[PDB]
Amino acid sequence: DTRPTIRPRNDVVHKQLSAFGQYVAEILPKYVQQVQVSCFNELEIFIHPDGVIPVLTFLRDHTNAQFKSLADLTAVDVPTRQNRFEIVYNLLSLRFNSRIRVKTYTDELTPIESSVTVYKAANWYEREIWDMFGVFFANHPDLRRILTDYGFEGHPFRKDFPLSGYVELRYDDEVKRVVAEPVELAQEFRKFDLNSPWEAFPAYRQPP
Amino acid sequence: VKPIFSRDMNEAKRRVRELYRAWYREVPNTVHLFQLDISVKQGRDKVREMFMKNAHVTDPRVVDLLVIKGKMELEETINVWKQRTHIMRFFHETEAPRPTDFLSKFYVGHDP
Amino acid sequence: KLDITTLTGVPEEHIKTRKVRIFVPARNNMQSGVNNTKKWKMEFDTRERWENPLMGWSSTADPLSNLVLTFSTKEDAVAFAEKNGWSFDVEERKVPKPKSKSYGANFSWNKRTRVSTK
Amino acid sequence: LKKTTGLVGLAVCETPHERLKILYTKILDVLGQIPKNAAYRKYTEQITNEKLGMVKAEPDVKKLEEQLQGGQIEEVILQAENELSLARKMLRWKPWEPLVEEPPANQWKWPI
Amino acid sequence: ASATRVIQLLRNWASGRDLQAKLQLRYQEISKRTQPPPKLPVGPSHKLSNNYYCTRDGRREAMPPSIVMSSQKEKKAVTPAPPIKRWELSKDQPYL
Amino acid sequence: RTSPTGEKVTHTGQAYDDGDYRRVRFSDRQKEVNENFAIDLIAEQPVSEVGSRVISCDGGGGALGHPRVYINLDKETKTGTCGYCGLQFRQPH
Amino acid sequence: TYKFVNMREPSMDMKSVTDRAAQTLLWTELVRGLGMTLSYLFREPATINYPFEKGPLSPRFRGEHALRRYPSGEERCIACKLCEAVCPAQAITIEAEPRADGSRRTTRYDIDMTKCIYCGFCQEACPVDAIVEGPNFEFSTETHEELLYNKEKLLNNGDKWEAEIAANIQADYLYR
Amino acid sequence: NLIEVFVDGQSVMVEPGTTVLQACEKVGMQIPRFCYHERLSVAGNCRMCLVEIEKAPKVVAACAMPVMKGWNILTNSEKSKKAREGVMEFLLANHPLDCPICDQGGECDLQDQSMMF
Ligand code: SF4
Ligand code: SF4
Ligand code: FES
Repeated sequence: DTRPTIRPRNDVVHKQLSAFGQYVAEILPKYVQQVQVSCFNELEIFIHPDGVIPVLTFLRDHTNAQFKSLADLTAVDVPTRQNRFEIVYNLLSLRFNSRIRVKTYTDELTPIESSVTVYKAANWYEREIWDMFGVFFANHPDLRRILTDYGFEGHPFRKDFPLSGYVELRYDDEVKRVVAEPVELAQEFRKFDLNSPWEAFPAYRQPP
Repeated sequence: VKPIFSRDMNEAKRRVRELYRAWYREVPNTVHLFQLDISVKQGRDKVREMFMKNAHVTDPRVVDLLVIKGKMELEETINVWKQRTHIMRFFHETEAPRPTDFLSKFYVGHDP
Repeated sequence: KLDITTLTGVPEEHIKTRKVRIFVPARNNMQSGVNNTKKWKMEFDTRERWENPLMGWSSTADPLSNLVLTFSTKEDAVAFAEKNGWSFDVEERKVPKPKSKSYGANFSWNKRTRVSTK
Repeated sequence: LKKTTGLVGLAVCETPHERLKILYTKILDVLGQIPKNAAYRKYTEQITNEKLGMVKAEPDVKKLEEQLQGGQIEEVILQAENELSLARKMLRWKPWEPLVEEPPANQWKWPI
Repeated sequence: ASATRVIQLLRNWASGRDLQAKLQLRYQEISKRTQPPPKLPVGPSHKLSNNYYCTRDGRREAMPPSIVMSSQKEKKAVTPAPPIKRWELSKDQPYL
Repeated sequence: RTSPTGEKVTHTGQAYDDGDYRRVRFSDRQKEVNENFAIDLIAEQPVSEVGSRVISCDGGGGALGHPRVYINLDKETKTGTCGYCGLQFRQPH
Repeated sequence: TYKFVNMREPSMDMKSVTDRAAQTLLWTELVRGLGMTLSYLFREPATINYPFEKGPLSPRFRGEHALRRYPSGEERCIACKLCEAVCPAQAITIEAEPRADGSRRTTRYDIDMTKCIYCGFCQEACPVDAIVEGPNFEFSTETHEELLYNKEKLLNNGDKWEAEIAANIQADYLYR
Repeated sequence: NLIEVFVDGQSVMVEPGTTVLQACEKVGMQIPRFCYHERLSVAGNCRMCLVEIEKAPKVVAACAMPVMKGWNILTNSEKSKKAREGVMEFLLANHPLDCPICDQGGECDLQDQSMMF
């Protein structure tokens, strides 16, 4: 609609992103599985996990796609899928002033080719993805813990990992050192059931 | 499924043995450098114990991942990225012994 | 078979002693909305919640007391429970029966459905 | 001549036209080593032919830069080198082949 | 400031500027700490007519992302967007 | 009031029993007890009389009170009580 | 639309070269910085004589929490529990029962100041202006346990700072 | 015996005598309702379930109106939205501001349906 409350929609960028998505899909049909353009003008290309290096290198070097900056590299844990981990690449093209997204999938065991050779920024991002989710990146120059504790066990950002973890630290006078002990909370984290029983958005209604 | 480092359990077992040799030959340095108050046997037995915990594993992909995590733990110990607190966390000392007998569990609490 | 238990990092006490339940949550009887009764959910078994001596707050030593995983289908939940070596307990989804409702029955001529007030 | 490209690490090229022509010819050859029906070959050949024609048309460096809209001519040379390397890599990757595998069932469905 | 003329002159000469003009310490130019009560205005939807929420529900006018290509069942080369226009040098202070 | 142990009782009625170890926290210290029991303070307020059949109380101050509610005054046996304020109203009888 | 820092070549005039050599040898810019800090020496220091002088504050200041009462003397808290529900740190713990009068009065209202993020969401969610972050900010304690406030602590706090809390509400409620 | 009706264009086979609300429930649309309960007799007085039938000038009550073959039910059409908003406004016109003190708060059908429709 219109009037101040609604957010204005730009059709020109939508058309341009759709055209470029078709372009990328045509150039790389071996790995591109799906192409979407969100209503707020963000382009997403869905790539088979073997296409990480080819598609990213194309999007970095191609004259019509100079995504020379790796904006972000994250993972999304959806434990309801066979490949729960969803690796997302955020790219920036300073030449054409636009951004693109590349999404792949991987299991808890199947490794993913490391995009360090494509973007040197992907090093610490892949280290963080490994530390937080457990995804292994093959051909990675140095894969190890980056954010968790040194002797930490488990990958916290997984959906099945407890919020408070399994272990806690404290100082013991007997051993003269900080010791890890199973987590016991003085007050339990009060889980809230907040979802309303009524459908909010009819436009996203899944088939019965 | 696509393998990680090995295609057979025999190949995977080879990497486990290589990790064990590295761990076994590191324990004397770990006690010396970290100034641990344990014996070399205790550390080497502890290494054996942690290896024996993951002895039922049969999937080579999981075996490779365990060795990958095993090398990462060794690198922190060699580089002294871990501290004496981290090294001595395997030797649970402040934790009280939790009996595994039913009658003992029944006396303590509602633990199933 | 997937045996990721050795990679999740969960301690042994919370892998074998646990009892995961797989179910579609029942509709909150206080409301007529049914939007929450559409996705399968996975929760663990309730454990001890004692009273904190200082403030009376409900303490706990169960790290998995707040884990509620949502799955699209029963099979995915069962697979995820099998991955981590959790003893699952699946409850079949209950769907309300199709019911024959007629406003005209409120004013029946020779039937008990005739209402006395509106 | 231009004193500096502005960007750090990018040096001024005293012979931009010749270098651009050489790079574009090499790119065209590498694309000629690619199957015709492939979309990458067609698109890149079109782009390279347009750029090479523009390079041959204008001898003025600044006017050529304005016509190319690729920034400074040294950035255009770097883009040509990257395109050549990409073409050489795609010769090995062969992405014109059909899809490796379809996503497994509900792999890209959102929300859950 | 409560600085003598000699001290002010020494300060200005050592600094090389007129410090007594742009003093960092605040004395009286600040706003009063007891301001009069305000009266904020209402938004554009505070009307009693022609204001049904269906005509202004931005949250419900979003749509699932449009699928442009799915593998599941001479074109000109297309850039993601028009190439960025080269920036222009500043006209206030082009070179600092 | 004071519990049998000699410990002041709060407005919620809480008072540590003599057979309760938790009372030892008050040995060298005090027990924080509010001395303005609200239940006693409101009952002190008189019952306002309004001729109208339905009145509305906002707690006083307009926007500095509570959401405006309307109270029925038909029951002659009882007095309409504000849900938030606790103030009582009565139709003259 | 963009500016070049640096990118300024020096003039090689003999006068300019001599001036640069004089700067290098006689340390002119060093003396310039010395004069700058010497000028800063004779300024009036910006220090305030705490605790006899206190820094400026505003009526919107978010400090120690307090449970306010109605002019009648009764608690405003009607145990709606949405202040607890909105608290992003889950610092508020609320238990309620029907009081002897039958009203909605909390039996437990516990906030651990050791977990609160002093966001104000609690005072903004309360529909009766009961929970209010007051103006007090100097309430440091020697023990951890003193920061786990009870309902009695909050009520007492409210009664102590009411005069000021009210004044601040009156000064600011038109913006809310 | 199954007649064919349409909910937002999508075809669905329903038994004769089926109400509009049940036809919409078949495809997954839960029409807002206050008076209608599955296990009670149909009342039709809350008027919250009013929906627009295509090509029809009047909005029927989904809780009571039985479907007729060929009907296309426009659940999210502008007529339905305006009817729901008007009915909710009438319901909330005399409703007391007791939400903080009402025990139904947080699980109240009137609140959620006011938020959604
Ligand atoms: S303090 Fe306010 S928001 Fe919190 S429970 Fe009491 S009345 Fe509700
Ligand atoms: S200030 Fe914020 S964190 Fe603290 S009690 Fe209020 S809502 Fe919770
Ligand atoms: S649900 Fe009330 S009129 Fe149909």
